Parts: sequence; structure tokens; C-alpha cells
Amino acid sequence: GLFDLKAAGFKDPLLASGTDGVGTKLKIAQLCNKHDTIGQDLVAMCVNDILAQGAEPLFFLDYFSCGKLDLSVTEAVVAGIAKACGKAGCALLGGETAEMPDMYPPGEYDLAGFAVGAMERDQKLPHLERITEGDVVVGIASSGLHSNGFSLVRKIVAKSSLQYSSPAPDGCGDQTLGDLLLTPTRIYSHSLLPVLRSGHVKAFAHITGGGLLENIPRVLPEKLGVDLDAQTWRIPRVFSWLQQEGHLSEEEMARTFNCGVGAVLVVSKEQTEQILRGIQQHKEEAWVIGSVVARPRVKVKNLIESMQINGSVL
Amino acid sequence: GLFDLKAAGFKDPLLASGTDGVGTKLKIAQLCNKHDTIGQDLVAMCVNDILAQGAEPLFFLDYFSCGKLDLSVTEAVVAGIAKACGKAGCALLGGETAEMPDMYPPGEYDLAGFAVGAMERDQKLPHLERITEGDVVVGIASSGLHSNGFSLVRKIVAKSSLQYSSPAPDGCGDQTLGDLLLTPTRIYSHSLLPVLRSGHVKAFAHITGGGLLENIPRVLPEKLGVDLDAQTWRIPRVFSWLQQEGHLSEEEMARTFNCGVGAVLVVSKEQTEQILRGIQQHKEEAWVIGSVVARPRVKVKNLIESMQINGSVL
Repeated sequence: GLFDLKAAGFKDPLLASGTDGVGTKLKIAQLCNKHDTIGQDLVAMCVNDILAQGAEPLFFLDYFSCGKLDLSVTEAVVAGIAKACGKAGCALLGGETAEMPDMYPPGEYDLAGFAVGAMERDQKLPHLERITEGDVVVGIASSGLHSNGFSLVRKIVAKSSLQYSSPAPDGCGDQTLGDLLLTPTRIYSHSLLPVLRSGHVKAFAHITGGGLLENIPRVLPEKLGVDLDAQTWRIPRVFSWLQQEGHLSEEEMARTFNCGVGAVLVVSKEQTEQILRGIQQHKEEAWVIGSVVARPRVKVKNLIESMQINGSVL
Repeated sequence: GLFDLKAAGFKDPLLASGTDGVGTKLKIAQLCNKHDTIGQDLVAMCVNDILAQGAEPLFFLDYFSCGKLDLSVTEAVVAGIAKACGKAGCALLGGETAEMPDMYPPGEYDLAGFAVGAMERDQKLPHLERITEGDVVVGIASSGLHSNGFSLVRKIVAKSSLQYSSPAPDGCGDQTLGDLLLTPTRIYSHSLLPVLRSGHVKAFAHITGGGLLENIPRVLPEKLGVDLDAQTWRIPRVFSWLQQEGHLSEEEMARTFNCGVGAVLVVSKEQTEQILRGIQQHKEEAWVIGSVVARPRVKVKNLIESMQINGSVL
């Protein structure tokens, strides 16, 4: 289909676009034959990425390249993408499935996603000029691992006392380890857009590859960093299991995983309360996780302490 | 970057989009270590596809997923994409390279491309209501194989008396067989847009997967087909070499390969001459290759005859 910006109600739009992939999270989907929500990871990654620029997602396309797959696997992938597009509030405008046995072994596939969004010229983000020392960092809860760090995840599972089919560790639901690890990326595009539209968000960072350390600097003025404290948010228990199993340092955790924070907003102190109110009303979970500070550029205090499980508590 | 439709000069745009891939043409690039023009295949595929809807390409994004690659291979891929975008006249707005050793063996990569275009509401194609029996089919020359049929190509080379490093067969240039097979897809977006903008093109089909037989019906009214005659265009010699080596039937050739025709236009008889004049002035090559007829939906007369090399002619 062709997209009609006028019918969509834009007066003077700028267009944002981005491409993303699920990474080796797909290998776990393929190992466990659990493909229903991998389309949500793909769509969420693309729409959350353009949300960061201040854009409302308009439409999405995927390129689905694969070895020989079961009919039921091909269908489950594609249906989950359609489902995720409905959830995000964007149109599935096209796609391609390209079967290439010489490129991929039986049962393996890759996904590339593309999303296009739009906003008014004045609705654009970040507003770098507005960001100052003492500004507040708001963290939005992730659903878990989202779609990054899965090369490390798969290495840890491979040497662990648990298999993907094992019960998920203490405090990770009545599901298998595979189910837990496959928990789909949260879509923030529909719930957080009115919050961005308030005009009191100075910047938005979607937390993806490179974790908290790599993604936050991209939306800060050159001379500023951020001081974060991990005691101020809830760390999903999957991150504790992983740290313990792989004996992971703070740095490794902060560079690889979202650690519970799927997205960050920069807001002034004065505007903090109404932002938190706005987020809560749109059914997301959020905390003040730190502050913008003079100038490591991002510091994550108390990460291991905050996620380490007390061995005398059952 | 963000795209500014206003600055670009659109009054009332519709947006066209599409995703495409190079297919197993990439395997030949990887086998021969010849990656300089694979980016042109990718970009050409995406821009020629939106050209078909009547759109001017605005911008392009790629997702580049790979095993461990040489630094020089990664760079050559990416530079060829940048180069192709300049040629097509569209902006390279973004991209991602995702190295995943567990997904791809050393030296193997895949490409997904995404292009967005725009045109006026009245500049849209096809104009299905306008197409009638007796309308003319204009064929635009391909540069060769373009980017489809490469699973069959690689099978034929694998059993042939020629290797990719062998001299290219009689009448295929002073280059290797690999060089010939890698000849990049022609970009039609910059040269053929003014022709589409004339308002005398009823429809455009880019000839890709499924060849002449699959791609032309998509732009015809339900009750109409097309009668083509292969004696009316030049068939590049690569197609003769392939037919002979694989002992390929007319049907196999017409369903797999473009056979010399990279794109088709539907035009009225009255408007034929000025269209041919328009194409020639924009430095493309074209012929009247057939006509729209009542209702196999697409017929390709004289394909093997027209491409068979006379054995008594040296």
C-alpha cells in the first residue's frame, strides 16, 4: 500500500525511519520452536527507535530470509509481526519472505524490520539545547531482556545447570527458561507518545545494543553525562540469574543488558512529577533513576549489589 | 537523519515503500571476493520497485547481517551501497551492520534494503482503468541477470565446464565468468522517472523474481494478458550460455530470468513513439516487445529460437 499523510492528519511532517533486527534471540526461538512473539521483538525494536526521534509510527515492513522452515514456523513468525503492528498502532505495509537454502541451514531464519514515522517540525526530539546539569533521568521498565545481549545469554545457558526446557529459575514465573528468555520486547510507541507530546520531554533513548552505557550518551549534550543508581528501579530476576551464572561484572551487565530499564527520558526537576503521572496513567512503570551531571560518561552505581540475591532468604 | 518533504518540494505527497534483497547473487560475490557492486544490486532492486508505483525515491536504509567478515569485505559492501544511493539520486538515511557468528559461517552475509519514495496524488501508477486490448508493451533493457535466478545460476556453474575464475564465454566481455554473473542491476529510477512523469505511462513493472511471467500480470487488468515476442529485443549472451549449459526450456527461462527486459511499460499505440523518444533521450535502451491482448496469461514467443547460438557461426 501507499501511505496518505494528509488522511493521517499531518500539516507539516518530518519523516523518521529506522531499521532493526532481533539479533540471536531468534536462535532461542528456533531451538525451542517458539516463534509466536519474535514478531513483537522485531516491530517493538523498530517503533521504539523512531519514537526516540519524537515520531509517531506510521507503517512497518519486514524482510524475512530463511532456510527451509516448517509451514507452521513461517506462519507463526508472520502472524506475530501482524499482531505486533496492531499493538503498536502502525500499518503493516509490506514484507518479503525469501527462502534461500544455500544461505541458511534448515530451521534457521533472519529478520530485518523497517519502520517509518512522522511528527510536526516542532514535535521533534531530542532538544539538546534544553538539557542542563541537574536535569532528571526517568527510567521506563523493560519486560526483561528485550532483544539485546543474546549472544551472551546463549553462551551462559550452554554451560549452565539449566536447559531451555528446564523450569525457569526461582521468581521467574510458571514457565520454562526458554519462555522467560523469549519474553517479548515492550512496545512503547502507543503508550509513551502522549507523554512525549506533552512538550516536557527533552530527550528519549531506547535502550538496545550496548545497554545503558552506549545508548544514553547519544541524547546528551557533549559536556554532560548521567549518574544512575540501580537501587531506584526494579531489576527483573532474569538479570540476577544471568549475573550469577556467568559471574558477570557491573560493567559487563551495564554494557550488555538493559537491566530493567527499556527506555530513558530526560526531564527538568520541575516537570518530573507530572511526567511520572503521565507515564502511570498510560500503564507503564517508571522511576527517577538518576540525574544529568557534568563530566566514565554514564555511571551505574550499585548494579550488582541491587540485583544480587541474598542466599539466606528463601 | 529525518526527511523534510516540504524542503523536497512536495505539495500533496503519497508515500511508497518497499523492501528487497539481493538473493543468492551474494553467494557469488562471497565465493569470488567481489563485493564492490552488490550494494548497487540492493539499492537498484528497492528503488526500481517503488518507481513502479510512480514514486521518486527519497531515501534508503539497509540491514547488513553477517558472520565474521574481512574488514575489506565489510567496507566494500557499505561503500557500494553509498555509491548506488548517489547514482539513484536518493539519500542513504541509515543502516545497521549486525555481526552474528552463530547465525552465519565466516565470510557469509545477508542484505535487506528498504526505500521510501513519494509522488503527487495524481502522479500515482498503475492506471488500470486506462489499459485496454491493443495497448503496447515497451521493454527496457536489463544489464544482464540483475538479481534474480541465482539459485539456478549457481547450480549451472557448479556442473559446468567453466568455473567463476574462467574467462567469460564467447561474447561476454574481457572479464571472468564471476564478473559477468556479478554485473550489477540497472538503476532505472533517475533515468525513467521523467518518462513516467509524462503522464503517458499506464503502468510499470520491474522484472524480478518469477521473471516476465510473474511480474507483468500484476499491472494488467484481470481480463487482459500480454503477447510478447523475444525477436523484438536483444537477449544478453549470458542468457544463451545459461540456457545451453542447463538445457533450459522456454518456460524455465521466462519464469526465472528477465531475459534482457529489466522493466516493462504499458502505453497506448498513439503514445508509443514519443515514449521511445523519451527513453532514448534518457540513455536507456527500449523496444516495442509486444501488446496487451484478451485472455497462459503472459506468452513469450520465440525465446529459445531468438537466444540459441548458431553452431556454424564463429
